[PDB]
Amino acid sequence: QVLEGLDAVRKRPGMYIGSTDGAGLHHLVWEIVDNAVDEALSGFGDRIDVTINKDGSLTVQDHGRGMPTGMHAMGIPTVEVIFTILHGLHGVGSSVVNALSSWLEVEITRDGAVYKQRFENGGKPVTTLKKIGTALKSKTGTKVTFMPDATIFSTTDFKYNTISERLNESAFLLKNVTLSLTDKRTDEAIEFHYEN
Ligand SMILES: CCNC(=O)c1cc2c(-n3ccc(C(F)(F)F)n3)c(-c3cncc(C(=O)O)c3)cnc2[nH]1
Repeated sequence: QVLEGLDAVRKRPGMYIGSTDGAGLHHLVWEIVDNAVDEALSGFGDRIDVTINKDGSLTVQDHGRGMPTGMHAMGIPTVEVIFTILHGLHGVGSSVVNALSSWLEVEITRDGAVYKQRFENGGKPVTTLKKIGTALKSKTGTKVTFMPDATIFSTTDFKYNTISERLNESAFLLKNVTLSLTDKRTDEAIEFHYEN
């Protein structure tokens, strides 16, 4: 298996996300949401919150275990490896989203600590995974916020109705997990939850 850096994604986006139109833009949302959904399917976290921010960025927050906060090789955080190397690694498409974003932030909460790493300009880390604060030991989760790269996509406008429909469908497949969407541009909001 040949590993590659994020440049490879930026030079052939359609190979990873299908296109660079609205469909491809929204593929970025699906990749991050799917990470949260996979974690919930494994039994960790009962709500997944999606927010379309006023600045055009998008946030997905889960309440799962939190990504591992330890080191890979050479003092490089596991989180950094997941977000900057691909074949995406270990079952997530986070690296593809990072590659196609002008910036991305990942915040992890677990073990009484809050950690954050920031990437810019197609996934170049501008910080390490830094402890930024504390939380109760019972608090766990992962939050990812990204700004899609306007130099790549023909549209960077997230569509509320498109996201709403997909999250509704995901809530129906998952069961017993609340999927929420909030649009800070318009104040629109909706939640989905299907019991079984
Ligand atoms: C908001 C979007 N959520 C994520 O992208 C997300 C990834 C993720 C995750 N990860 C997905 C891949 C990875 C890993 F490769 F970094 F381990 N973590 C794990 C996780 C997975 N496997 C083990 C543990 C653990 O605590 O032992 C944790 C837990 N929550 C997650 N949310």
